[PDB]
Amino acid sequence: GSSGSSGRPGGDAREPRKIILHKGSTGLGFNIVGGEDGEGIFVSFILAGGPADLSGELRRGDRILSVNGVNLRNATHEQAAAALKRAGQSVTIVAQYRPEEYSRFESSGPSSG
Repeated sequence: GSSGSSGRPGGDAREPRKIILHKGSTGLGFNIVGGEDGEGIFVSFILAGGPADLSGELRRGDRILSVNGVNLRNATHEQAAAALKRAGQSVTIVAQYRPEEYSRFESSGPSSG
């Protein structure tokens, strides 16, 4: 004998969440990084005015987990992209605001073109 009722939303935007972005044209309005020893994907930037921004969900620094329904937990950069090229209009980008990780990318090392 037991039961439960609905629950109101709180905060703590740390865990992974859903970010349904409607491909406007250029893309979802957000970049992606990673693809090294499956370290994990992470947003590099978020277009201003895009769906990733407008939606008011996706944010720079987030850690892309899956796209639509693909486990990119340990996928390369391309793959993480191919998942966006294989998507469509309504792409579900499940990322988790994790700046602690992206930090690595934030620092960024050398790069003599």
